[PDB]
This record gives sequence, structure tokens and C-alpha cells, in this order.
Amino acid sequence: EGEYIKLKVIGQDSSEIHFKVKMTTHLKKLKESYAQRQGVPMNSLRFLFEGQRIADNHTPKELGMEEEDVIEVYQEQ
Amino acid sequence: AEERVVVISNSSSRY
Repeated sequence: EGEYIKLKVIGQDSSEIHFKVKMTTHLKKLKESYAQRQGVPMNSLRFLFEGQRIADNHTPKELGMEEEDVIEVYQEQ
Repeated sequence: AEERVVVISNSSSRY
């Protein structure tokens, strides 16, 4: 059993939602949940880690993410 | 705002 890491997702308005994901989780699942909770279409948003686009099938392992890393959300637009 | 943490986690079928 691998552990969850907790990521902070920062919106355009500086609001924050934190997500627990495993190192092998495909990050589309985070994107979909975030968009759902914001009440906007997932394709209206782009999700960045250190300024680089997060793909649907990127994993935290591929991106080298760790506990407390930040994802920023911008309009696609 | 309060802290928000979200956890990202057929033979019986009838349709």
C-alpha cells in the first residue's frame, strides 16, 4: 500500500482545495473533481505544475510531485 | 474558508 500525498490546488481567485492522490493516480481524476466542485467545464481550465501543463494521464510519479506541492489552475480559457 | 481535503480513490449487473 503506497501512501497518499496531499496537493494544494490554487484557483484564479486564490481559493484552495487540497487533494489526496497516490503516486500512480492519473491526474484527470483530480482535474474532473476540481472542475465539478467549481461548477465549470473541465475543458475550460488548464492545470499547471511548476508552470507546465498537467496531462490527463500524468501521474504524481511522472511529475516528481511530493507532499504539499502546488497545482495552479488558469482559464484555458 | 475552512480547509477542504478531497480524497481521490459485472456478473451482478441487471442491465
